[PDB]
Amino acid sequence: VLSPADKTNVKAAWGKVGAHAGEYGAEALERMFLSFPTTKTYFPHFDLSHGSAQVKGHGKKVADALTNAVAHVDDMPNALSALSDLHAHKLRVDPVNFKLLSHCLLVTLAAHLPAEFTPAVHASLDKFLASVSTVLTSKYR
Amino acid sequence: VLSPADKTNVKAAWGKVGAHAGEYGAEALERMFLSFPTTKTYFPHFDLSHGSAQVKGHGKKVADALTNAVAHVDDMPNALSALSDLHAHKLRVDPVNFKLLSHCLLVTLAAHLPAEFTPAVHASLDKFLASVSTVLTSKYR
Amino acid sequence: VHLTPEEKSAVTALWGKVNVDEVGGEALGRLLVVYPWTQRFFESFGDLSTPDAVMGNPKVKAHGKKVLGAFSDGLAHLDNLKGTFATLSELHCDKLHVDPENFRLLGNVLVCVLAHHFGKEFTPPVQAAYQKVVAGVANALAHKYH
Amino acid sequence: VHLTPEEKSAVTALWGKVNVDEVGGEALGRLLVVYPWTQRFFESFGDLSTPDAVMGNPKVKAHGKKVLGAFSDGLAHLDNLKGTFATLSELHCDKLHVDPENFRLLGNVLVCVLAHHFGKEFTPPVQAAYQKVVAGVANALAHKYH
Ligand code: HEM
Ligand code: HEM
Ligand code: HNI
Ligand code: HNI
Repeated sequence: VLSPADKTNVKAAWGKVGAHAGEYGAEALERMFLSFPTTKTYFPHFDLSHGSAQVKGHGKKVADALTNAVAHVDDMPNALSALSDLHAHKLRVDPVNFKLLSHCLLVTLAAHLPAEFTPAVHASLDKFLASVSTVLTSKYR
Repeated sequence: VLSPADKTNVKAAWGKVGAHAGEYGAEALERMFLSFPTTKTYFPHFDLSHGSAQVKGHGKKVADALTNAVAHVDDMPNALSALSDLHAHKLRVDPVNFKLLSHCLLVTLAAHLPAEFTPAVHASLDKFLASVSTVLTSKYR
Repeated sequence: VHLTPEEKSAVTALWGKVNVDEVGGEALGRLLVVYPWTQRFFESFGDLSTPDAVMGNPKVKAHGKKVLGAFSDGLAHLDNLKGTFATLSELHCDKLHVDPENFRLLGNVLVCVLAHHFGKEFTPPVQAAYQKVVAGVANALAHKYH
Repeated sequence: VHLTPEEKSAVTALWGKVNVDEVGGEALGRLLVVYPWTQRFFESFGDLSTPDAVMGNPKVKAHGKKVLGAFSDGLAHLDNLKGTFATLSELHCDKLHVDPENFRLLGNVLVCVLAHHFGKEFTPPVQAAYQKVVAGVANALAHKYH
């Protein structure tokens, strides 16, 4: 996929995430709706407000999706297909929203895991999302 | 990225390029340098006045390269290894420029190949050079 | 971000040959094909499921007519693109929600279309020029943000 | 500038508790590790082959110190960002030729830097405040391109 040093750290970043992963994912989502309102017109059917459980389960979905995307790293396009097909095709999502969510994810990870937020994991983590971002983007049509 | 069809299309577009890739690649450079000048610095030792020498030669440089990558579609990170190191560590080329040259390269194909440059090839072609650009700037350290 | 005479004259000249009934369609149609996601602001254009379907969409082909009219007129007011695109900026921004990035994209697509129609006439100096217009225009069109 | 007072008060607020001696080197240093190409503008500075390398450096930190000031300066002047960064907009564009896209990246690294320093205190709404800000600055820092 990318630098074993990159998989080293990315493995170790979600190594302290654990059971929180569901919650971290939803914060990112929440962070993404508040700082970039436009992203809200992709979920015009959710209570996009605070505490909504919809965001909660949803964040879990994205987090697992990611954990899952961490596992099948060297073949993400493969293990993320049903998604490539869902955001690219079903929902048509502008990639600028992927860069936005990825950024909100680093902020959440930064706010909760200071000791693990080393510039090196920051670079490693950010690339991983650049990629995951692409796969859910390397199939539109 | 670039679905199978895209693989198919890229080759269609290539086919008709043949040994032409020397003027074409050179014309992209030529064009890029003119439309967006900042880009001139990566070449401060280059004479890039219309028709110029170094420009034409370097033109072959970039061309041969894309044939290697196209004929090497599935093997892109490795088949293109030599380059990554050069453009990332040594050159440290701001990724925006791979967006600038890629565009010009495209202007050129469409100006010399009116029947090949269709909306399907186009998309497949841009995705190509995007995928080549990613693998050209991912290695940085 | 400013235009000289040599340019002003070159850009006007070549545009004189632009069939305002075919470029938009091409430019807009290519956007939808090249950058799929742009298709989301056009789901009420029925089908745009394949390159062809999009390229042969009287809706698609229609809209690009007014999109290029938009350019053609803004090309008359090179010194106040900010005024000329004022009302369209609010629309695409506050109303449509088009990320300003797709504005840089629609312009490079256009430039790609001019090269595909005028081949060799769309010479580098010619492109250097048109590039500044699409630049100011995309910029002008992203004003109600910033 | 278009920030509710609630956000305006929230910003300066958090802003006050910032270690103006460390944050900028933190930001700018991170900019280089995360987005390497950006190093091509600081060759004058030295060892930047490894993270700790890049991070340790006193120039990188010395500089971020100057950068942050420009930020503080910006925060203190939300209704005049364009003016506040004028010579910078020239220095970075005309003279240096920094692609304006790196303004936004630094802006978001700064946000990660703050988040890292205030943990849970850097709440989703506060972040929202700051994004309007860092966008406001990257955007006026690239004006001499407009
Ligand atoms: C389609 C994307 C590109 C490809 C396939 C490509 C390919 C190549 C190749 C094969 C070489 C020469 C390697 C050697 O024999 O030493 C080269 C050199 C170089 N490239 Fe690119 N390139 C691309 C985009 C760019 C961009 C966007 C820039 C910056 C604006 C750039 C700047 C340079 C420079 C400065 C050199 C070294 C010239 C010299 O001093 O010999 N390239 N490139
Ligand atoms: C929008 C956020 C940014 C702000 C507020 C900012 C601000 C500044 C300021 C205040 C200076 C002081 C120059 C002087 O008078 O000595 C400076 C210098 C400089 N900046 Fe930035 N900057 C930003 C982004 C960037 C980016 C993204 C880059 C590229 C990686 C960059 C590269 C440079 C360089 C190369 C210098 C001159 C260093 C030298 O003295 O040799 N800046 N910047
Ligand atoms: C704002 C745009 C947007 C972005 C940038 C984005 C980015 C991402 C990323 C980035 C790495 C990941 C891993 C991801 C993962 C997922 N998304 Ni995303 N999604 C987005 C908008 C959606 C929407 C909309 C849904 C379905 C909402 C609904 O109606 O239930 C969704 C649903 C999902 C699901 C649930 C699928 C299912 O129903 O089984 C997963 C998993 N996603 N999304
Ligand atoms: C993919 C996103 C997108 C982009 C990049 C884009 C880029 C551009 C550009 C070049 C930067 C120009 C000059 C332009 C001009 C126009 N657009 Ni755009 N438009 C886009 C999506 C739309 C949509 C959607 C409409 C219908 C708007 C409405 O509410 O009627 C539209 C409508 C218009 C109209 C007609 C408005 C009306 O009838 O009141 C003009 C003129 N435009 N658009």
